[PDB]
Amino acid sequence: MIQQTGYSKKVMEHFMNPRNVGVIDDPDGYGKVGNPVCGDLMEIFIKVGDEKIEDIKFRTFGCGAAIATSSMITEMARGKSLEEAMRITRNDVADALDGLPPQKMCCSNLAADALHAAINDYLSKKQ
Amino acid sequence: MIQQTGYSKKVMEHFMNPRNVGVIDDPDGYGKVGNPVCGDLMEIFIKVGDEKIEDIKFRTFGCGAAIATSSMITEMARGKSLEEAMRITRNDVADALDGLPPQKMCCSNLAADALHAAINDYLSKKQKHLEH
Ligand code: FES
Ligand code: FES
Ligand SMILES: [Fe+2]
Ligand SMILES: [Fe+2]
Ligand SMILES: [Fe+2]
Repeated sequence: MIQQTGYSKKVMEHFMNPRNVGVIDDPDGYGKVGNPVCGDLMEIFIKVGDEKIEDIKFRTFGCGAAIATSSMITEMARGKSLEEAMRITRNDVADALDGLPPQKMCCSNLAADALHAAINDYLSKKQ
Repeated sequence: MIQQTGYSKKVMEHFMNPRNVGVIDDPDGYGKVGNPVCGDLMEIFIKVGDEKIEDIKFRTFGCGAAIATSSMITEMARGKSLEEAMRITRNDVADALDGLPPQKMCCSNLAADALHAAINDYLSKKQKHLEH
């Protein structure tokens, strides 16, 4: 078949063994975003120590692509400064996600969006 | 809230600890169906012994609802006769699925559809004397 899309080994790994699944009780930052197509929700929790992401968790009922991308992005964001974290997007893992069905772009965007939201929440709390 | 939707505890359980995830190499029956809206694929693999489902696996990259329903339905189908298996639908776990966002109906249909497809595959192999 021409124009094959599907699931790569990295993505599969992230699906099967996602990093940073769960919740943080009374978090410094909480972000929740929704996928406009399927309606799945993505939630990200941050603990901020120094001015860095000390801990990060995510939970979602969405699809394999959303979960793997969340695994990736939260791994990336662990230990980064808030400023660095705010600049993380799905592009930072474009290599891993290449070959995914293209409709999973929205799924992939959930993670970074939720991170951003969390950070914003934290900032506003800091007022 | 009006028109409340959400997720049950059973569905949560199935999402977190799904039964029968994976593949069967050289299966007696193979079924693959697709969700027309998101594009996710659902695959079911059966081993048939004594005109029963001896072993069953599923593989999907779809959403929590799809995965939990698959977990349920493959659990149900283990050990059933082909005839019984063909009659299993999402309705057999209607209680677990009640109140899901309505877009998850197609997600929930994937499992039983793929089961059906698998069984049909097996049957047609049998008819063609190509079964093992
Ligand atoms: S299908 Fe809903 S997040 Fe991907
Ligand atoms: S969103 Fe794709 S199977 Fe449910
Ligand atoms: Fe989108
Ligand atoms: Fe549908
Ligand atoms: Fe369907």
